[PDB]
Amino acid sequence: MNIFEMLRIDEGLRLKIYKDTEGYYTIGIGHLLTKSPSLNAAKSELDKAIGRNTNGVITKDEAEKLFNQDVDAAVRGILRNAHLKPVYDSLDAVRRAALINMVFQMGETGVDGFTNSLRMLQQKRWDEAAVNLAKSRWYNQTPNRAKRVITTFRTGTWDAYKNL
Repeated sequence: MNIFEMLRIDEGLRLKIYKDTEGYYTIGIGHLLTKSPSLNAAKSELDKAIGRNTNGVITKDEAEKLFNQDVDAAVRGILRNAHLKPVYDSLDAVRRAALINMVFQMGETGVDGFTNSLRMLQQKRWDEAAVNLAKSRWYNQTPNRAKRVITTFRTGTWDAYKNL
């Protein structure tokens, strides 16, 4: 299991514009297009991203290309963020995958707000961190996914995804 297979399980794959859990226009493997309510704005962002007239539809290869970009960008964002970098650097390879999963879903800004949990992870207080992470809007809104990520931080194994 790796970050790519993990996110592929969490986000799914859709080749036509769809609305995400928050109701925003998305395509491919969780590639947020826009928070704007306009499908037109979304198709526009889509075409700009792929470099062609897509007409709201992309191929598998195109979805995977976006996906490769998004993962790279998530990693690079964590590395540049003064709050996140130190946590990431302190973690083992599996747990790093868990942080990248949060960043990909909720952005740097979204995660950078889990201050207390981040401190706990840094300290390697796994159980405590698992409990603190669960006291979040994130967990209340996307409980199944949040549980998988949380288990991942708690155990340092891919058990929650071996299921799936």
